[PDB]
Amino acid sequence: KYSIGLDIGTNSVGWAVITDEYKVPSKKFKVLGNTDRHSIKKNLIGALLFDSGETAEATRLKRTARRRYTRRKNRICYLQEIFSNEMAKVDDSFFHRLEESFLVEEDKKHERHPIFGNIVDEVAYHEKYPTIYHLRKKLVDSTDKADLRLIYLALAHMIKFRGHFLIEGDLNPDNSDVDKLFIQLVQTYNQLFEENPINASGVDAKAILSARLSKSRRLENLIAQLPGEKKNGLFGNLIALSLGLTPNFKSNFDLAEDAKLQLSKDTYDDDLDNLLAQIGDQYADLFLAAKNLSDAILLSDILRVNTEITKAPLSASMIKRYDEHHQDLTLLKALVRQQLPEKYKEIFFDQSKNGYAGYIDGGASQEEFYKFIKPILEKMDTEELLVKLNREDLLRKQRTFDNGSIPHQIHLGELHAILRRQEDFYPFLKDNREKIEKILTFRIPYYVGPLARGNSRFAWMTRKSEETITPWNFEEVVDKGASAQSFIERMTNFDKNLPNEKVLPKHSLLYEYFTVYNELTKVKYVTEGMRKPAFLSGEQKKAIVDLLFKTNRKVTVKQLKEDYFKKIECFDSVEISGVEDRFNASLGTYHDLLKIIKDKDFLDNEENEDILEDIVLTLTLFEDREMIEERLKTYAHLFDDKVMKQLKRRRYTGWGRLSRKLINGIRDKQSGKTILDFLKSDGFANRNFMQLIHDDSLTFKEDIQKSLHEHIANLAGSPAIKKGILQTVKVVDELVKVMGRHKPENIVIEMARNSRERMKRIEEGIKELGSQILKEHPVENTQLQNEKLYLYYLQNGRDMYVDQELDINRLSDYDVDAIVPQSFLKDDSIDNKVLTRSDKNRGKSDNVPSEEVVKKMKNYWRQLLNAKLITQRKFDNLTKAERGGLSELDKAGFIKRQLVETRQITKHVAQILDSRMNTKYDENDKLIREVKVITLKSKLVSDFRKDFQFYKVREINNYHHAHDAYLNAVVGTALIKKYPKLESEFVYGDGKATAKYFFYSNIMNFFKTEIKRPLIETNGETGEIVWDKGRDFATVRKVLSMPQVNIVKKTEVQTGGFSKESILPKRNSDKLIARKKDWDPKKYGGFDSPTVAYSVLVVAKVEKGKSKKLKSVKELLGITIMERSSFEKNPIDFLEAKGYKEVKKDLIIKLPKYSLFELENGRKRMLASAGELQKGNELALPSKYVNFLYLASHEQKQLFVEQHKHYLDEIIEQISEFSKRVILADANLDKVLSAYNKHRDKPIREQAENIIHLFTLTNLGAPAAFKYFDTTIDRKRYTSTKEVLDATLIHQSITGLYETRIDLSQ
RNA sequence: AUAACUCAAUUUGUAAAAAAGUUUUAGAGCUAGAAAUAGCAAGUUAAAAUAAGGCUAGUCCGUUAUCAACUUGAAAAAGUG
DNA sequence: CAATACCATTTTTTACAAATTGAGTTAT
DNA sequence: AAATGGTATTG
Ligand SMILES: [Mg+2]
Ligand SMILES: [Mg+2]
Ligand SMILES: [Mg+2]
Ligand SMILES: [Mg+2]
Ligand SMILES: [Mg+2]
Ligand SMILES: [Mg+2]
Ligand SMILES: [Mg+2]
Ligand SMILES: [Mg+2]
Repeated sequence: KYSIGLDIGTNSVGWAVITDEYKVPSKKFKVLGNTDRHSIKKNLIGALLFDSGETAEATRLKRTARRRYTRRKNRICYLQEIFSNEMAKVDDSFFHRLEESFLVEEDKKHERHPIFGNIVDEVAYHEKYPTIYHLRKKLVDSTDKADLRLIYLALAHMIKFRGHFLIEGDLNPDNSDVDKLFIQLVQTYNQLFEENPINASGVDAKAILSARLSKSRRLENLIAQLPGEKKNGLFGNLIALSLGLTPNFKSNFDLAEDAKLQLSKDTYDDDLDNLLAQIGDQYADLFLAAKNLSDAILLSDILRVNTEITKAPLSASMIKRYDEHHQDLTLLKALVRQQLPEKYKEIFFDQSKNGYAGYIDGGASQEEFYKFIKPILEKMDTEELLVKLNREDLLRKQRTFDNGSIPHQIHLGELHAILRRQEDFYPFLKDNREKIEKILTFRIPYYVGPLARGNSRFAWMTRKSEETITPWNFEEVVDKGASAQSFIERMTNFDKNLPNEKVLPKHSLLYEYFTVYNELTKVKYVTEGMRKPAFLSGEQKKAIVDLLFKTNRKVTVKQLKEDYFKKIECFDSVEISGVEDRFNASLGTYHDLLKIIKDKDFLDNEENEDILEDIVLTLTLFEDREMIEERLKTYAHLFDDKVMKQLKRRRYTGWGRLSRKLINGIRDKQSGKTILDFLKSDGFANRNFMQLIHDDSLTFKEDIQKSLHEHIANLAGSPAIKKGILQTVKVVDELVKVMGRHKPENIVIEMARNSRERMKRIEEGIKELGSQILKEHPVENTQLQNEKLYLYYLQNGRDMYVDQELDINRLSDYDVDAIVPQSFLKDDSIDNKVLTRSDKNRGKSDNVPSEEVVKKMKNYWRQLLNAKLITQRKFDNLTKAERGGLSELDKAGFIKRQLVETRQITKHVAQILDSRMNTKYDENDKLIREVKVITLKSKLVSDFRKDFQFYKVREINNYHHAHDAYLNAVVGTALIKKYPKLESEFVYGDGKATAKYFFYSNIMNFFKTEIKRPLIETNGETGEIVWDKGRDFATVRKVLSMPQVNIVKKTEVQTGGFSKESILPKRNSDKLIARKKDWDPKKYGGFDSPTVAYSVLVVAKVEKGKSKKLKSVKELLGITIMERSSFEKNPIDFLEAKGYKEVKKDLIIKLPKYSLFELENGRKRMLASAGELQKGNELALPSKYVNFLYLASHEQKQLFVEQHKHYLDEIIEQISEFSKRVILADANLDKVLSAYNKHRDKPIREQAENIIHLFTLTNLGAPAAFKYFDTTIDRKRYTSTKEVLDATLIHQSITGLYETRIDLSQ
């Protein structure tokens, strides 16, 4: 009887029900409630609308940040508990004053000066120590006994802001010997190159290298002090290495292979090992010198002070910042006095200007302040202040955005210094030095997670003992090993074939043997003599493995031929059938280990298999080297200490697909052979793992054969689309219920298809490329949003097809070409797009860029690939012409993929639907598919609309969502009716190329009468009518023109953050929300703008006047998210606390956002809040006006446009009727009318597009601004909810077919 | 359509960390002059909170998912035209 | 009252697993 | 990254 059409989107699910003749039924539905209507007729077409589903990301960030805050607090508490007793003797209430420092004097228990308790001592303190860093340095360097409170302040300041943990081990600053070290590097280099020596030259290496410029700049200056020495040269590269940069050494050493070294990267020792093996170890001392120079210079950006003077170079550098700020401030003030005293007031007094006053007291940033005074500085006569400005070193504060560079090791250094200094005077500091250091030091390992005790959904850590966990007892109380193990294993896949078995490490030796053999097994070969291509035998395979795979990292086909087939079988020439260029599989771990253990015979020994598998397992499972070592301790007797040291560092990540038991555990009953045995040797049939697993003769297969919401949430994809999936399932259920619990014949489903990342991509790709184009043409992140500019930079300001430069001022003349033409592949991304001055230079139009273009441009594309400026996909598409380009079969494939859905998520949807609809099995125990789920791509219905002029304009209303579903149902049912053999492609469940091409390219022709075709379209085998050109189109037009369509906005309780996060200053307003229980916002300030979880109808009585008369009230109260739980626990008490009395509890109506209300003339409003409403109506514009608008915005149709210009006036008339009846924004409507009146002279096209603009005035939901032409219309908002309180509440089903209407008269 | 491998791009989810920002308080402003109001002097730092808070009391948890109305359920969801 | 203009926490690092897309080899 | 509901201020 009926089929269902569905359109699944991120914010919408369109739905429709059709009959055998493509009609949508109209049914009478019962209306519940206290209203007049007992029923309403509804057409069975509509669309569900809903706010986007959100990722769990923001929540994760908030949660983790929370944990950070509490843990920092705990650090401070530990510190205070250590200091407690000895502080009690010095100061009774010090810590108390510290914790109540936020309180106003009126609220304080103790006196207002935190540190010392009186004015004189406090002022004295601040006079002696203007910044905390002054106190830090003094406490580090001095020898005098210090006040315990000052000591605490220093220690606490270092602990509260400890710095990062990105560098392992410890640092011990030594800026002292940079000159001697640089001279030493130059020395050893000159030794190694006796022929040509570099002159030390009195080059102030210290100044240039520790200067506050970027690494690269300092390099340039350094080699600028060097004659005949280029930055790309050997020594230049070495200097770059010492600077913490990543240089490449291959061009210096004639190496074909890349040799890039970065001292910070953990692979440095090994990369350098390989380089030295390639070039000779007489170059080792050179790199040693580079490293030695690197250590003394490592933290030059941070320290800025000679390490001789102090043991606190950081705090000293901060003190420097302070002093320079001071001096330059005195100077600047003096200057402005002398030369521009008129602007002095704006600079040093006005907080709102971005001056120095706005800088210090206002919310102006260092950048904004700098930008403010740049012109002031340069216009005056000041020359050095600009230098400081360009250095970003003008008037610096100590607490800045760029202090994230600071590693915890330096704060640790100062901490330890202070501790050593004052432990001489305070014994408890001596006894507790290690604890305190460990407070700053300790960090919960990421592989351990939250230190929970059975109440954290997120935690996995296991306890070695039942103590409360502290930083000092962590190793003893927490089972770190089992915790890391859990960290990885709670996420890792189990073998699907053997669900109880863990998957092997990807770099497992066994797994790679399995992969290499699984690949080798299907390799065939032919020679001149033999009569057919032959498999490799067991013997031959072991030969190839032992000789090639166990000697060469990768094994090429050429190596197979020459090194095996030629050398061992005396074949001068041979053909290979199973492998391409080189074997994909490789025994990489075998060679890694071989480099480490140095004992091939140990590896080849079968008895060491378990041990090796355990070692690789340990290497994969853990990455904490300290634990890896402990894991390997058993095998310490097997190899030397150096070998163990090397084995620690070898680390693997990733897990395979299969288990050890599958590969080498299960044995075939008849054979007694494992899978791997069959891969090694299977005689005549060289059977695959796939074959092995499905072979009825073998016993492997049989040995193996041993909630909707959860299911949807478990799928892979955006949560936004998952929301749509759940919604569409529920819609289907309700539709089936509507149709008397009869299942549909068919269900047709369709599914819908920055700047910082771009700037990063370009910066890296260019730096790697070595291009100056960023320096020549500076960009900003928001400029790259332009496609042509982004491309331009991705191609290094070059033509992609022609090997010539492009112009940044001529992009409008240039073309964006699709690499594989749009007709075949609907790809709009950068992976398929290219900037060239003209697309003709691509070559042919019907294909991949031509062979000439490939030949001429290939290497450039290689460079772009290596700089990551183009991906591999893009490259391989660019270069396809040297593989014959696009084959006709590929063309056909692209065409059928244009209309046949391959997306996995949609297949999941189709499967969910199919499994819900078909639940019965026949007498043969096979599924009875009563309902056919059909999946269509958007192109079918889009093309159908264009061809037969069923035009779509999204902005008019939300009806198009439903219309698309209707057309989906129609077109789908028609398609399967006409071509039942196509069931395999479009329906869920279980020469020629040109033919396929034409076929799929012309599949939708049966709808047309002339392209000639009969008026009636029927299916040959059954003769059943599929289409009737004489009436079915008319029916479609009737359906699309149907005025009433069930568009339902999903009512939703608002969730998430309580309010805006901003912490506002104190203000006299009841809107201000306390940040803490005792913190009155009139005194302390706080939060603002809370989010309404849901409104609530209250009818009750409230006091009025001094005498507290009981007046009667009916009103909407917004229950905020923060208030929610309290309101649910006991609503009566909550409402009574709000000031309501005699609350009629039974009349309480929960009103979530988007609640629907009908009023006077069909006029509707949706609940936006407790104090604002949204538009609740859909403007049903006649199809003539929609089609006319489509044609006018974008020859017979042109003359149709010119013939029907009166349609504009009729459309605006429609809009006006609508607005006056429903929108009620007279002023805005008058501005619309006026604006249209002024622009009647303008071209019809423009006027039409701008008429399209006019519809947001009439659109459903939140009011929004729009421009008619140059006239901007501000939104008319609905700032009151009074009328709704006497309106009619409409409770809607998911389809909106069932309604309960409540006349809110009470 | 499925399975393993290779190369790459992407998406989702989790953990451990860092630097700012903000808000109050503390950094005795000063001479004049009744008084606003002038003139100058100043400014870089710190403490504390950073979802209100919760019981399960852990160096744990608090912003995702899910939600018509009536009847039933704890809850999912069911039962109703 | 309701017309109106302004506002909205930001940024960084490390470690990890799973899908999926889509170009290839081999198979059910 | 909008955009759209809160807020103070004005009209
Ligand atoms: Mg659609
Ligand atoms: Mg807290
Ligand atoms: Mg600050
Ligand atoms: Mg290959
Ligand atoms: Mg590992
Ligand atoms: Mg939610
Ligand atoms: Mg701060
Ligand atoms: Mg509803």
